[PDB]
Amino acid sequence: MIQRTPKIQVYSRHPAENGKSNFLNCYVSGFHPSDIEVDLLKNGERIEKVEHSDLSFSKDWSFYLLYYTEFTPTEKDEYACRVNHVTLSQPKIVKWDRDM
Amino acid sequence: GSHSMRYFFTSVSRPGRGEPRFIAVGYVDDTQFVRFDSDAASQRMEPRAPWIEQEGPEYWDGETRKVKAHSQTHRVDLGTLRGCYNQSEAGSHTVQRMYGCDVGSDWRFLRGYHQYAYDGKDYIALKEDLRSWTAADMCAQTTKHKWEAAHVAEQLRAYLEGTCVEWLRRYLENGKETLQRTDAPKTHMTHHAVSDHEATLRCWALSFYPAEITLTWQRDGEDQTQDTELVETRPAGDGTFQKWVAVVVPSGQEQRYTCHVQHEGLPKPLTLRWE
Ligand code: MET
Ligand code: MET
Ligand SMILES: [Cl-]
Repeated sequence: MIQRTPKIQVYSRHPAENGKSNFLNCYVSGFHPSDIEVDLLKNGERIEKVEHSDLSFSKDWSFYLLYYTEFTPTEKDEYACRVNHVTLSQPKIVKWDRDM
Repeated sequence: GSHSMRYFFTSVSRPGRGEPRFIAVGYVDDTQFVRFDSDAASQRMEPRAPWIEQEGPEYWDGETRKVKAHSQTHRVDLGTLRGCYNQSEAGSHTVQRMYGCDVGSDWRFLRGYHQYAYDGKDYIALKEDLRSWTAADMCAQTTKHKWEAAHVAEQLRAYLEGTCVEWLRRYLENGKETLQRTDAPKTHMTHHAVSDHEATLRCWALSFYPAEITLTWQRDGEDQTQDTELVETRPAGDGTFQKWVAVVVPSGQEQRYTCHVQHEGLPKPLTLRWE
């Protein structure tokens, strides 16, 4: 069967400022088939409030989803996105890097 | 600006774990406005953009009836396709369908689409003339025979050129504050030293609408697309989009590298420099 690997992007909605409420995004695109697991992590723990977009796909038929939550960037809290898919041997964790 | 309306349907078999999952979404340009999810409690077509909320009960009942009818045809399609490809009953498979219409700046018909995939591969598509089909594999040619004999293309063409365009016009008007806007990208480049001898240059476009944009790097005026890391254009969450493009360069050569941004919000193509 066709399988395509998710392309994972973890980023803030707005330029981050410590102590200032913002939105944390994990955008996963280009995957097939559609079954995927996506978590946002704060200090390695799953964020339970996370919302996601309704399943859609691109002209090449690959799927995309946005996972998002409110968050407050700080000096010491670590944010990440963890993704699992049939194409990945084990979950892939991508850390948020605010200095990109 | 040109505009589109598209519906995207995804049907996934899950043998022994329920009836197939069915998800439908509707978009105008890059803005989602409705959804259906067969696993959700409501069993209704639901609003996903503020400007569709105003539609009356005939609308929600009608779209609900249509989307359920489409879920049922795709449920039976999963069986037809498993049979044709002689696939096991145990495995999960995917049917996708996309259709809709494009109009120009003047809201007149440009093009229509109606096309299908099975397990992530093109299956059958209506050609641009809306009169003929593209079907590569033999299973899809069988479908094509059936759809030719049933004059399916003619029915689809009538929707795409007529009703589709009417709905697109209504939504664009109801949603005009959102949909008929341009937000020019806020652009900048970042520099980060990866080591003592190389640096990552990243060219940013933020808070732009619509999604179409071009970001490219040049080195002394020579296009660097082969050496550039270009990420997929991504939603900010607020109805604007973001994108970046990066090159890794030898430290000290930054002044040779320029980023070029094209967007309909920009009066002129922008060049960003290190200077
Ligand atoms: C959401 S199912 C109905 C989609 C579209 N409005 C149609 O008439 O085909
Ligand atoms: C790609 S789903 C369409 C299959 C079609 N209904 C058939 O019976 O051949
Ligand atoms: Cl598919």
